[PDB]
Amino acid sequence: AGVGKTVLIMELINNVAKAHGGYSVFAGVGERTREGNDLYHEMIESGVINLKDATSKVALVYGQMNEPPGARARVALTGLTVAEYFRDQEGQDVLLFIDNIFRFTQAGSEVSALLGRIPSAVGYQPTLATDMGTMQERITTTKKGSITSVQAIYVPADDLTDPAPATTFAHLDATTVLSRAIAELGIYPAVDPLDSTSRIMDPNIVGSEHYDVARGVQKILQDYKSLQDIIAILGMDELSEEDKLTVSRARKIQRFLSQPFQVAEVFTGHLGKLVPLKETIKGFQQILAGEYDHLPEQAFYMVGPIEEAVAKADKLA
Amino acid sequence: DPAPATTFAHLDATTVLSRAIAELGIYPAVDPLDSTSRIMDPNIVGSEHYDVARGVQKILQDYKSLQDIIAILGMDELSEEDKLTVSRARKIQRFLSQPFQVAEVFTGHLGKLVPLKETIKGFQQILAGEYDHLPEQAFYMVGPIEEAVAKADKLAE
Amino acid sequence: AGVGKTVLIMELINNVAKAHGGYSVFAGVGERTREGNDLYHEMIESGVINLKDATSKVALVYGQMNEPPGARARVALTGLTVAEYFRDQEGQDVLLFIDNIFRFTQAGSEVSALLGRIPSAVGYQPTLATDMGTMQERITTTKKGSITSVQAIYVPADDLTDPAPATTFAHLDATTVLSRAIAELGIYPAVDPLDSTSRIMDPNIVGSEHYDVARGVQKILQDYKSLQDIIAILGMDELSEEDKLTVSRARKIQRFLSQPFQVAEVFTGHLGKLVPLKETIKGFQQILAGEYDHLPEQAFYMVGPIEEAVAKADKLA
Amino acid sequence: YFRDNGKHALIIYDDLSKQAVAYRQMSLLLRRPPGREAYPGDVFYLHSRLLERAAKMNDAFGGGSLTALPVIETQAGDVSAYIPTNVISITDGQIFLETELFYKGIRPAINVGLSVSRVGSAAQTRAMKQVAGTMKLELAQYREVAAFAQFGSDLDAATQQLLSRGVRLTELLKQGQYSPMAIEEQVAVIYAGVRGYLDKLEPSKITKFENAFLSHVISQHQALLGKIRTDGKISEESDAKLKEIVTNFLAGFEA
Amino acid sequence: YFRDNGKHALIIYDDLSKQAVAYRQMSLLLRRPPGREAYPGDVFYLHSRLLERAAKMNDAFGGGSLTALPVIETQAGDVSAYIPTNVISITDGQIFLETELFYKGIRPAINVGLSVSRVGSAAQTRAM
Amino acid sequence: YFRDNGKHALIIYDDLSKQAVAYRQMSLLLRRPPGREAYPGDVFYLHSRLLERAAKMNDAFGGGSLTALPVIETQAGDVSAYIPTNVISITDGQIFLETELFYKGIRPAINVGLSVSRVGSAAQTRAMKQVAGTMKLELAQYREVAAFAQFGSDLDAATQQLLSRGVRLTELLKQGQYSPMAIEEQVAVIYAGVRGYLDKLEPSKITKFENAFLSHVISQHQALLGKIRTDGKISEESDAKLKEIVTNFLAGFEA
Amino acid sequence: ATLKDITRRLKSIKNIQKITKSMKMVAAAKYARAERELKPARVYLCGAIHSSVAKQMKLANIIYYSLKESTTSEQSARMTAMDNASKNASEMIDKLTLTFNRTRQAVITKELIEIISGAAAL
Ligand SMILES: Nc1ncnc2c1ncn2[C@@H]1O[C@H](COP(=O)(O)OP(=O)(O)NP(=O)(O)O)[C@@H](O)[C@H]1O
Ligand SMILES: [Mg+2]
Repeated sequence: AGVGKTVLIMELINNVAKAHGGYSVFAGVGERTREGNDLYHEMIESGVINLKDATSKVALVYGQMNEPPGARARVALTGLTVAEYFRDQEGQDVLLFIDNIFRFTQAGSEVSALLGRIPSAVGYQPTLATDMGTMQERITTTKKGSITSVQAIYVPADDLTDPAPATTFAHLDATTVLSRAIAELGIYPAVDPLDSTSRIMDPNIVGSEHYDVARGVQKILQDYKSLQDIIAILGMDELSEEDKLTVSRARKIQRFLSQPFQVAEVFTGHLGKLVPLKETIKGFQQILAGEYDHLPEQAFYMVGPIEEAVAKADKLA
Repeated sequence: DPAPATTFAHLDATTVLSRAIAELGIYPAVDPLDSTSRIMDPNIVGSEHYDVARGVQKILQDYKSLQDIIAILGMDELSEEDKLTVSRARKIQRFLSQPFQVAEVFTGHLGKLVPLKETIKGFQQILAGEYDHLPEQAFYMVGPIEEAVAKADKLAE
Repeated sequence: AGVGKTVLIMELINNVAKAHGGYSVFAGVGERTREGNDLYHEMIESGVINLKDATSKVALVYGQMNEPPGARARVALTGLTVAEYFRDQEGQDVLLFIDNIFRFTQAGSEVSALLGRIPSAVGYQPTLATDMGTMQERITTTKKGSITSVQAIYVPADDLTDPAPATTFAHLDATTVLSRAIAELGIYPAVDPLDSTSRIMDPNIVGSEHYDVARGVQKILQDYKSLQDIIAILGMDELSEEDKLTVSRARKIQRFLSQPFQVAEVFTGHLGKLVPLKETIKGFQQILAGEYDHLPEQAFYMVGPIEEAVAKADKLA
Repeated sequence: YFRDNGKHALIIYDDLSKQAVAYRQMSLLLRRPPGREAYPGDVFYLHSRLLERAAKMNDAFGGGSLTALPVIETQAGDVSAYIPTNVISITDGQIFLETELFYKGIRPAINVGLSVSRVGSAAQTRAMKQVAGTMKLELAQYREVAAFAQFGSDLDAATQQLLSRGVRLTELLKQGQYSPMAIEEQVAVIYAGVRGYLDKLEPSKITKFENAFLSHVISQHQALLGKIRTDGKISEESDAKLKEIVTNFLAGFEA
Repeated sequence: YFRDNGKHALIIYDDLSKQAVAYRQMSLLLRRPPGREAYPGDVFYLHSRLLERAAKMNDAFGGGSLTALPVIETQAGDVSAYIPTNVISITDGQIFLETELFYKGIRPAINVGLSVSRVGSAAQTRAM
Repeated sequence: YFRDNGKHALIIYDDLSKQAVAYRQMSLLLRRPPGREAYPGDVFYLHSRLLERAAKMNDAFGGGSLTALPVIETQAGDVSAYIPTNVISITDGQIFLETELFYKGIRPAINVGLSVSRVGSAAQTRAMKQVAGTMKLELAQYREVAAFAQFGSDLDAATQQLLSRGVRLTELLKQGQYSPMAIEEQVAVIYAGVRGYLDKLEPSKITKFENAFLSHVISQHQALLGKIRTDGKISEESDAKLKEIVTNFLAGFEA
Repeated sequence: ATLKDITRRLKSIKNIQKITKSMKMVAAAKYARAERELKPARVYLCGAIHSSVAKQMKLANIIYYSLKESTTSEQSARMTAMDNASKNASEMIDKLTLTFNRTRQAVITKELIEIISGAAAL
């Protein structure tokens, strides 16, 4: 919370409809009745759901917290079923959202215990790994289409080696870490550029260019992080013609990484941007490059493609 | 443990003893920060009683927190403001011990019974800085605060 | 696992079994087959096993890691019996090597549920101690014959509080507790000096010279051990001149306790050494006595006699 | 019955820990299978089906509500033990109390950094927000530096500032029992330190200041509080009136 | 026998740890449900019953006595352990030996602070 | 089948970690007493039986062989866990990859001090013996002075020099994926670092020197490589020839 | 180890690490000031400072010299020293947390196994 989780889930939806003509499903596994109804009206107000026409881009499947173990156990499969249709019947690129993946596992244990089976390490089910695998594996790219799943993860005891979480990472290809700290910079989406990760960030997969830019953006962001301590204490100046550039750019970058969502137009009074991959790599490429070192920070705050960074500068004299 | 744990709810006052305190030779080994009474209310014992008690507990808590740290980083860097609470705390820690009349076979000391006002006052003064000159040891295994003053002299050599 | 039990048995076989008048019995219980093979052929080579004459001094019994539980549960008894014959029927002085006696107990735990028993702690069989007992009690010297027995005891998950190892201490006269922590420092054999003991460590048996160096070494290592917590956050700076001398000496005593084994030459990169007791008592005296406070630690690492530690110091220049 | 009839009701469950025990006791005696801590597989479902019956209805249904304050007893602060984990996971926020805080003088012992309200400001008044907001922020900021205090042999006046706001704001959160305040009295006092008025005051005195300061405005100024109350916020006016009321009271105070 | 006949006896139970294991084994093999730590729910009782027998009889019964010195093995010097405390809560004191003190040169490794005698000086000569 | 018929096979079990949890699921469902980490008492045997089958037969049985590279996944680099230990007590060495190494850019993230090969020295080629032999040695002397401490000012020319090989040698061990090298190619480059031909160079160029110097002798000198590879050792002429080869290539290397 | 024991150290090494970290930022500060003031003067828990002089131990014009120098060296020394102290405290907070979670987990499994063991013997 507070970090834009629901607005990010809703922009992804929209952007999947837009750029891939794919639809999305929402499975709330152990959802708080209060929070579902609030998710409902919030999608509605942002349009992803339309009660009047037939332009809804999401189907919602709910397994509320009052439901018995068995129900909160299966609802993620039900949601799965729905998504598999928009892939095996209409060969789209569906989006599957399981909120939250931990309550799936917990529902599993409750059911297990009820069937009188001996729990395994930490009290989970003996079948923890299979209960998960039989579900996770139905989420893939078949020849007909593909289901992509955004899974909200709860880590128990802040223990990443806890059997629930540990098992779960076996299947994850990437993490999207929403950060309250980043949000505080006003930066949104509040995704953390150094903590978020992906398996496919391999030049052998994204291509050297993509791979190098990305690795360029992060290092700079890392270096600046270092200096951050110095700046505040000993003051911003033993800073080199060099150390002063890494900062400048880094600060430009940090901003260029923020962006306006079309989902939040009814509210930000601003126009949403869906930047393209090509535009993304170029954008950052050039900042790294030094092409806009003359441009000012705020030129890059909340814009789409670099072109907008240029034009904002103009209006900012 | 389910048993001790389940019994707290049945009490109006609890005296929690600790082997960590006992281990230091502080008897009775009551834990000053884990003992409670339903009458520790200003409306029932009075504010002098109450402000002293809480006053004594704050300083012992304040000292508990620093313990692990001056352990490693030592004491020099501490603010004179903070090395005085280490002082007073260590003396209070002692002034809280007492020679029981049923444990002379244990302590080798005559048992002392202190009256409620001698207690409130003794602590009030330690907290007030009125004995920052006497040595800690003077406060160990004694009844009323006057014995701590006398013991200082006896220790004076 | 992988700390030095077998290498130490091998070095002892080399240093003791090889020049022993009398027989030897090696019982491989639940260990690697390749090891049985490595040993057999080695025994042949040094001639303790002679396939030509009747001059062999070793009988071999094996029930390795590939056998079903029951076999592993009884081979110890089998090697044991062979040894008992030489002891009582020939009043012979025997040597009995077993790798690993922990496997016998593990084997027991494997069948125990099948025998239908309520398990004891950690899933072990309720008959663990008595099973160790009626077996361990035959491995002993008597008025008829002598059995010097060296038994490797595998400690699961490195936990010495495990019922298996835990119950074995009471049956030994001398124990060599190996440590992963020490091994990881590069000290071999990775023996824990404050955790190994021997009922012979009595002044009236090893002499007071021996008894005083021994307790001398332990006292300084125990002292170093308590300083370690602080050394750990703040290093040595804040240490007393006096305390820093224990630390110097302790780190030099710690290194001088390590030594190259013939059997581990391929890994130490050094020629195996055998140090005579008086050379050990001595070398340790001097260290204690401050006769080498000038040499560097590294001079003491991986050497035999102290005289070699002085030399290494020159070579280190 | 209240919720459904357009009426509002508050419910305190003290404690859900003991009821869990009651349920576990029957479950095991009926021989159902035991899971972690010997709790039945349906212990989560026992509380979720209970805590979900609390809710805010729609006018279409009467607009009535049911708020629930469930109590959970942790052990040695193990908020991750089984039952504490369920209920935390079911509710909209937690008020975390701590012994260390309690004995250090912070009463009520609320650990402000770990306590939460998923509902948040959607439930605060504009008056409160007007103040709550910067307080929340200087505190979070103090919390970052607090540990330094006791060894701050030479901190810059930037952070030395946050330590000061830190300890005063903290003293303003203190409170005796059986004396709940009217939202208007709370903002008047919060305004005092948040605005900086108690920054030059002694930490040891804030408790005494507030008490007397509040006694004064509850006596003499019931028209400003009535404003704050009514206008629901701190008008530019009432703002100015409070400035004088506190700058003259403070002067009085350190005489 | 000595205690009831005005004579004096001293018994050393070395150790009560291995007995508990024996009890645990005997007991599980009888199919009695295991309890805390796998031991019978009555291991306290197993030792209380025994050690209550060490006693001082009055002159009316011969004035004889039985003194017991039971031994218990801790692990990782942890005296708070369930069995260790079970037995510490039966006897009239404990002598706790630490390996740290032992290695350090302090032998006996008696830990002054943690050892106690619930009899106090009543068991001491006035000289002492 | 291959082992048994004078042939040679390689088996890769990925991972034995998950097989172990599969077997444990079976065991808890059959109701067998759960032990350490809830694993059944015979999980060590689940593994010993399996891995005992990898083996090298002698001529009288075909000379064939089976090589097993089983994989085990540790949690938080904890190599003391029940399963990891089990498996370490079965195989003939381990190759521990470290997360730290991996991010820091050392890949393969091998931990050269911790990893071992209990039986492989004999299996090792003389050519490597020749270069790799003085590589752990140099790397032994570098392991030490290479601290966690990022900002350390050092002294002593020797120790300085030791620290200097170490960083080069370490660059020589970095390798990308899908580009396995020919034993003779490996001794070639290793020769370069272990003989000193990279001492006078900057750690950032080591990678780049490697591809460039390697393609060079691959294109131009298949003639020496083939001897190395065929001889299986580094003869005086080959070594003499190689020395000049690193020599000249160096002399023309563009920074 | 006891979760309560481990939580004490962790609780405290977490503090020591923030104190130590704070002391360096200070040490860097003073040391900034010092390297400047040092400039001119030559044309005329602190690491191993006090000891280095102490061991080797057994006007104005130069008094301000040895002083103006002995403070750059000191504020230099405290700085690095406290830099590595938190570097050490951090390796420990990461190390202890792992011991904490291994134990945390282990304690839960051990109990359940005890329950299951007793239930199954009826
Ligand atoms: N004395 C030693 N000197 C040097 N290295 C050694 C020594 N002992 C063991 N090692 C190293 O540690 C590895 C494991 O040695 P080993 O003696 O077989 O351990 P272990 O206790 O028998 N292992 P395991 O049976 O699998 O639990 C050896 O192959 C060497 O690489
Ligand atoms: Mg072995």
